[PDB]
Amino acid sequence: HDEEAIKQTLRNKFNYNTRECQTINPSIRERGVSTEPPPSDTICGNITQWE
Amino acid sequence: EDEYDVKYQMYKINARGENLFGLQNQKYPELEKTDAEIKNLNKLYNLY
Repeated sequence: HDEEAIKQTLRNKFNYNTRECQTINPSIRERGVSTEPPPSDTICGNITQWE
Repeated sequence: EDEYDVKYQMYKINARGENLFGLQNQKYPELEKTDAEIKNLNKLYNLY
């Protein structure tokens, strides 16, 4: 057996185990929100003693 | 040819195994030489 083969032979399924791990990520989303204050109206009031 | 073919299929199963153990497959190569002889027989069979 060659030294390179022995190095490959040294690694074993029980000897080396590979596991793939990922972190859950929420999908990116784009949303547009517009806010506009309540409508305002002009009011004119005249008060007199008789009224 | 059929008898050689049955041995050839086993040799493949043994090879599936040698790779896992990184062991050099000298035995597999000997089996391959036998398989080559079988292949020559198979070629003759094909002609027949």
